[PDB]
Parts: sequence; structure tokens; C-alpha cells
Amino acid sequence: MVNPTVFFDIAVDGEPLGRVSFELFADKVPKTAENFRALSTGEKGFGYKGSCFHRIIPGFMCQGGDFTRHNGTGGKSIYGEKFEDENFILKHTGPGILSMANAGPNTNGSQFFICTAKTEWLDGKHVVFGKVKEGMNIVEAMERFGSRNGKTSKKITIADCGQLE
Amino acid sequence: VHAGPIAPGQLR
Repeated sequence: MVNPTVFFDIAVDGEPLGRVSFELFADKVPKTAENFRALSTGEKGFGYKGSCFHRIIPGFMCQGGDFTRHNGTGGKSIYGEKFEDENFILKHTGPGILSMANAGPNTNGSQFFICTAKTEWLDGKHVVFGKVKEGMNIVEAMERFGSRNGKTSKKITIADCGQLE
Repeated sequence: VHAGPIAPGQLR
């Protein structure tokens, strides 16, 4: 086994900021990790390259992945528009946890969030499937452009993304 | 209608 490493190169108003890399827990959350991996490479025909982080709430999390509507309403998985919660074995234990954003039970699509804090209230409601491997400083930097209701000061995009390992 | 985790502020 070797878990995928995927990266996002973040751009703020078109100007590249830095890279955040993630290890995806494919050995424990295989279907959720494969969905994020294939959307990072774009091998199915659509994906994250170019999408923005539409919702950033400082001290909580940074959310993105809505590559169809760019506002929290769209996105689709490689499986169909929505797929089921695979399991809840992993918890939201601290900053850097990568988890599925959803609109209730069994509504996984392509949106995801990166916790910048331990968020125990999300356990059992959002499937954790990865963690930041390097670039946590870039995540902290992204936070400064968010607001209490999640709106961003600047246009935060995924300039490029793909799979390293 | 908009997806995503519920914020601390939405809870209190």
C-alpha cells in the first residue's frame, strides 16, 4: 500500500501563493479518497483545477471544491452527483484534517474543507479522508482572507493540482 | 441548500 499524495497550488487573485499537499487515507476510506484523487488529477474529465475556496471561516475551516456553481450549491462526484457516507472511523482531531463538506447524510459530491481547529461536533457527520502533509502555513495564510460568515476578501483559487505519489 | 459544515456562529 502507498496512500496518494495530491497537491493544490493556491493562487490569490491570480497570484500564486504556495502549495498544500495532502495524504489521502485510501487504505481506510477507499471510495472517498479515490473520488478526491481523481478530481485532483482531472482524469475523469472534470475536477478541481481552477475552482475556488468559496467559504473560509477563520479559526474553523477553509471549504472549496464546488467546481460547477462556485458557491456551495454545486459539485459532483466521480460516482454521480452524490454518494453515500462511507464510514466515520476518522475524527476531526485538529488543524489540517481534510473532510467531506455535505448537505446532510449521504450527500457527498466534490466539496471538501480543511479544518484549522479540532472540531469534535463534526464527528459522525462529515467523512474524514485525509490530512495536510505540507503547506499548513499556506492554509493559515488563506484564513486571513476569510470572514465570520465565510466570505472571502480575495479570490482564492486552485491554480494547479495533481498527484505527486 | 448550500453544503458545508455548520459553523460555531451558526450554533450560537
